[PDB]
Amino acid sequence: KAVVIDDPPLRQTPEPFDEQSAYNPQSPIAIDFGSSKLRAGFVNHATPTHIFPNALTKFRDRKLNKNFTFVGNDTLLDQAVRSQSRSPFDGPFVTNWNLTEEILDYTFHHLGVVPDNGIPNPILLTERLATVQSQRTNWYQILFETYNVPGVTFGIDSLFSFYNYNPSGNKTGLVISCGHEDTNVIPVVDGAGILTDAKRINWGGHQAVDYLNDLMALKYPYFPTKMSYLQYETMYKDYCYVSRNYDEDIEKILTLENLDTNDVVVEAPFTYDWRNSILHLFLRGPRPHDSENIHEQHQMHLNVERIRVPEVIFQPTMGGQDQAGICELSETILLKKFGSQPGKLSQTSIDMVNNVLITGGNAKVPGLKERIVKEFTGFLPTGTNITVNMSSDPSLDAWKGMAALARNEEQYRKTVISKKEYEEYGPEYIKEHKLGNTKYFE
Amino acid sequence: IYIEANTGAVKRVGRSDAYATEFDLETEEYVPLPKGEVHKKKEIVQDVTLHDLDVANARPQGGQDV
Amino acid sequence: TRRHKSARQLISDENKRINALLTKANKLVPKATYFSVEAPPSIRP
Repeated sequence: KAVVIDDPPLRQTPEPFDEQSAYNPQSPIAIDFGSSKLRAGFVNHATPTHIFPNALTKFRDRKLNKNFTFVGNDTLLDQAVRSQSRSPFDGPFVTNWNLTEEILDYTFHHLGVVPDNGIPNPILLTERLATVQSQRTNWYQILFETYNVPGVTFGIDSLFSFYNYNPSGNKTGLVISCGHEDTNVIPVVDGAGILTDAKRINWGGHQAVDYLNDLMALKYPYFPTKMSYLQYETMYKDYCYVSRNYDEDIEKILTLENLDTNDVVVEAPFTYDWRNSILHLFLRGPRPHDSENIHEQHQMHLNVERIRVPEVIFQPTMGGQDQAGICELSETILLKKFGSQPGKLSQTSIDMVNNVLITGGNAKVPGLKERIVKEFTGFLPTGTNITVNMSSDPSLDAWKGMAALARNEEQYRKTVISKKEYEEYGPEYIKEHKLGNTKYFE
Repeated sequence: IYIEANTGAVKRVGRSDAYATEFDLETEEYVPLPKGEVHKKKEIVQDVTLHDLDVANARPQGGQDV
Repeated sequence: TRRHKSARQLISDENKRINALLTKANKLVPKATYFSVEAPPSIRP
């Protein structure tokens, strides 16, 4: 079995921009202010028209006024402007609001909407769970008096995903989102997301790539070249999966018969028996080390512990966050809440078990589904049927939630806030519709 | 544990594997979780003789069960 | 006027606002805040 090298490079997009001049001045705009990927489009189309990495650069060019090539895949057109590109969206929520105004101005150019006053269409907004009130007042300002929108509603994107795959709007189910930055589990009763009962995990996927960067830097402190963070996401999306059970795998993960198929080695770009030594197997894998070869100094022997970086979702204690994992949150929700006791499930809990939806940008990792169903049947009573659902693209389904609420008109009128209600009630006002945030108090 | 429904024997196998890191060192024998169903039912046949019965219920000193 | 305010500072003065509201309320359990929806620590070792 000869060693194969793996290259870590990402090429550039030669065709960044496209738009259509014709538009409907009555059809609203569906938007998704995603951390990893901004998604845009109309109402009538089933899939989102514009997907963009939600990033901008202020490219400075001498003799031509130093303000060029702001938002989109044109940042991915050159590696230099890709490196200087600044996503404004911070940990909780975005820091730089006029940067967001640049993004909204760019996409309003890219729907081809000819401007009538500020904006002649309703705007369909996505919003993270349990938003800080100052953040929503800034949202109210930037929408209503900066862009003159007739109507804006905002809610939790995974709740819209839950509505999208169960469009009756009154089903009982459990939704577990794994987003870019945080991940959370929300219980839903009768189509209403009970937000007193939900719990949120401060890990996401940003900290997963950060963890992979830190482990790969500490494993090889004397690595010659430095490896880019985009290459870290390439390495994370390519070679990572979730164990069926973590506890018995890690004893077997450095056994010699395992390393033949487990270990895949990455090549960084450039231009005392070993069977007894477990450091040799950890650092250099199943082939003997060639200490003179310039390939081996640039060889990144990962997949010795490829399981460890996805597994920290189920156990955030390796991530440093003292929060219970997804399994314990499911135990508390399904066996201690909504009238269910250990040994006697209430009917709402059984209906929640019957419909479990997982979604988000971090669900693209293989092996999550079988681990989730096995962990669920670990603690549920025997005979309780468990049905867990996956998307083709779990990240793209919040936009279909936008399209679904845009279709359902009698539900759409309940969610939509108006300019008149905003000016009458002030920015400290949120409609307590079921598919969105609730009041801070009763 | 071990519980037989008919006889009523209670046998303690040991503490669970998920409770192994509460302390770094303690006397509790940590056995893993059983991989099968909790409830297992099977039928057997008991071949006894008459003499097994007569020495069962004629003990000069009792306590054959313990 | 628009300056970059720290996300940690945003969590800080959100906490201050709920603390102010609760201290003027009691002298009213919060239904759903950013702190209350944070997951608790695990109970198993």
